[PDB]
Amino acid sequence: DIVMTQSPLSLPVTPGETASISCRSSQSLRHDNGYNYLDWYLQKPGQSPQLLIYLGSKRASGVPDRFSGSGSGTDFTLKISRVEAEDVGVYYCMQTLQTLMFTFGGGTKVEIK
Amino acid sequence: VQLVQSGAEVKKPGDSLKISCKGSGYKFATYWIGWVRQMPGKGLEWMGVIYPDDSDTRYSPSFQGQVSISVDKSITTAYLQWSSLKASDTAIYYCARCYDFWSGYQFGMDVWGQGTTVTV
Ligand SMILES: *[C@@H]1O[C@H](CO)[C@@H](O[C@@H]2O[C@H](CO)[C@@H](O[C@@H]3O[C@H](CO)[C@@H](O)[C@H](O)[C@@H]3O)[C@H](O)[C@H]2NC(C)=O)[C@H](O)[C@H]1NC(C)=O
Repeated sequence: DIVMTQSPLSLPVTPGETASISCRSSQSLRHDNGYNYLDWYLQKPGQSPQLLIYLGSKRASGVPDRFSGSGSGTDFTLKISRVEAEDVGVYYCMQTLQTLMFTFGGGTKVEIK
Repeated sequence: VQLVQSGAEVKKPGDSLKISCKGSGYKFATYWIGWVRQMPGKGLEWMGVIYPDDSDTRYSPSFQGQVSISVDKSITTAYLQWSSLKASDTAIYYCARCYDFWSGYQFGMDVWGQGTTVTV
């Protein structure tokens, strides 16, 4: 169901500071095979969206280790300690309903102070 | 482990269409080709997915029958092949190595193309 949480949207932020992102909706989001599926990704200007994976965010690639997360229930977490000046990108989390439904995070992106 | 697509397709409305995305250096037959939309001034939205090995296809209920895609195992290439054009198709599009069938993972998508711009 629906366009899920942006949480936060976007505000001017100063380099090297701290932020986080929260993925939630009314949907049950954790099948009985007991991993949670929340399906994060991120993208710079100039395209190529980036693996931040199912488990309330996770990854298995050389994408900078300033990005990491976990969670429970319907309500899941990814963290941006050291908001580096290059990451003028957009953060997204993705559905779970197979051939049904067609939904992603509401356009959360960096702005600068 | 790489991908390539056609360039921008700028034209007037109505005409029949195709655009291609080719995978290379990787086992193209054996991971699905999933897709995404971005119109000018818009976020992201999901179109569908197709399996290269046998063309099993799960088009999104938001697009089903308003779209067609296919794939060839031999030239490692898949394509949108739409029967006309629409003002509302005017967008940047995408292709990827897909979700599900990972021995575990749902998200999976970790190999990606350069993008294409269909435009009325
Ligand atoms: C095989 O299936 C079982 C049964 O579902 C899986 O068990 C699940 O294991 C995960 C840990 O990887 C548990 O995650 C935790 O969930 C709680 C909320 O329940 C949350 O507070 C924690 O942060 C964490 O996410 C999960 O509880 C558990 N089962 C269920 C039903 O949720 C198991 O992981 C699978 N085994 C393998 C090897 O794949």
